[PDB]
Amino acid sequence: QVQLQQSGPELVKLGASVRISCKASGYRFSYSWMNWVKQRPGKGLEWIGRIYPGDGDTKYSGKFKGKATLTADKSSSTVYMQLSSLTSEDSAVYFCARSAYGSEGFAMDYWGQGTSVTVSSAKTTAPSVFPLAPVCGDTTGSSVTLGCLVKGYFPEPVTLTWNSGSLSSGVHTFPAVLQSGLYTLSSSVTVTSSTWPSQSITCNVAHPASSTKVDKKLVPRG
Amino acid sequence: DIVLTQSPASLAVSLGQRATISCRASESVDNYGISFLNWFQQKPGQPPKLLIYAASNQGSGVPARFSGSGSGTYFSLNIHPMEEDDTAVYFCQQTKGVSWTFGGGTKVEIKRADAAPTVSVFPPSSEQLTSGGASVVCFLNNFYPRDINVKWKIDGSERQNGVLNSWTDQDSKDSTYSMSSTLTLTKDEYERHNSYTCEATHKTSTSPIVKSFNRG
Repeated sequence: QVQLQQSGPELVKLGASVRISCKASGYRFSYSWMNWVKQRPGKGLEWIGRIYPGDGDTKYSGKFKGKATLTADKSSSTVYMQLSSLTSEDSAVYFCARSAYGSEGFAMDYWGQGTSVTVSSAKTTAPSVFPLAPVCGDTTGSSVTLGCLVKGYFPEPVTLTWNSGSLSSGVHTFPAVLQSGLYTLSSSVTVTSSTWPSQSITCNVAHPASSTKVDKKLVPRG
Repeated sequence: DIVLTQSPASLAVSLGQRATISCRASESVDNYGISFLNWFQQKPGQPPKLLIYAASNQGSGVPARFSGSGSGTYFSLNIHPMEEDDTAVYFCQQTKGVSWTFGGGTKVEIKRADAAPTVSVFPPSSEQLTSGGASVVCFLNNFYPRDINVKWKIDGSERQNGVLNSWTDQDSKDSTYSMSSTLTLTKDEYERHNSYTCEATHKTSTSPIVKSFNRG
């Protein structure tokens, strides 16, 4: 049961440093290379470097030599990566991944969930979460679509759920859009006409940067 | 570094058909009877997933319809039959050199029958209005093909400033696309217009797809 648990999302300023962690379990920690991969928004995968926690041996991509510093702690089974002299280019999601043996092509077989890192001079802004109830001129119909607007927040990410996750079918959560320094996303949920408002529907929005978890119940207009 | 170049950059395949991706390495990836070339699959929001290792070996829980092959400097990934849940980005990756590298990635998507969008428009919420803002939201869900144009009409005049559009990646179950368009005004300007209209053009309809509401 190999599992790689990465640290939470970060917001740091230009020229500063950041250090993210990757806690490993399910295998002998000190005898498998740990890699780090960069993925900027909408871009491809980019290999940074890898470390062997047994003896601290490290190998860096030429492009990241001097910016990335990999360390490993055997007591906590945790691998770290530090990025220095941060720029906007360094804003991205960073993954950790364990490499396999040579007979397996040194393939990165287990990955962490990724850590979002935003490098910017702007500060955190909690989202405004607005429920979107339908208009009166829909006749309800065979189905009904409900909305949830998450406006004016920074930085990424946010996690949006419906009915605390129990309502997952018929959901469309849209990618966040940046505008004037703030993000906005939306989510729609489609259900049977007789489901709502007889059955309660509520969207939940979590914004780790501001440590907020907001619930907004969908009530008909009127 | 050993450079990996993939072809094509993007690909659309019908269900049940074969998808073929290629990966070309500037140097030999083999060493001692092993090809140090791996394939990864990444779906939106998720970390990459090991798909093929050592060129031709199935990853943990990877069905046989994914097939890797090749040696030296030329490798290829075949997916047959393509299934709905296989829309994703596929990368090749090499561990031969001291520094490891990824290919540029290949976006593979599904082709399916045309599907009309379900359009829904929402006026500003009571909570936003009381706060001094006013956003109008329009959802256009589960349509195909992805080509679609959306305009906002306020009392007949098109509004472009203040519009924020967002598109989902292809649905991994029904292979459709969805779009969300948000029009943001001040509460003051929202109060001095009557009809707000979400208008879309899509090949599944000969006329504009219209959802609107009239104040007052």
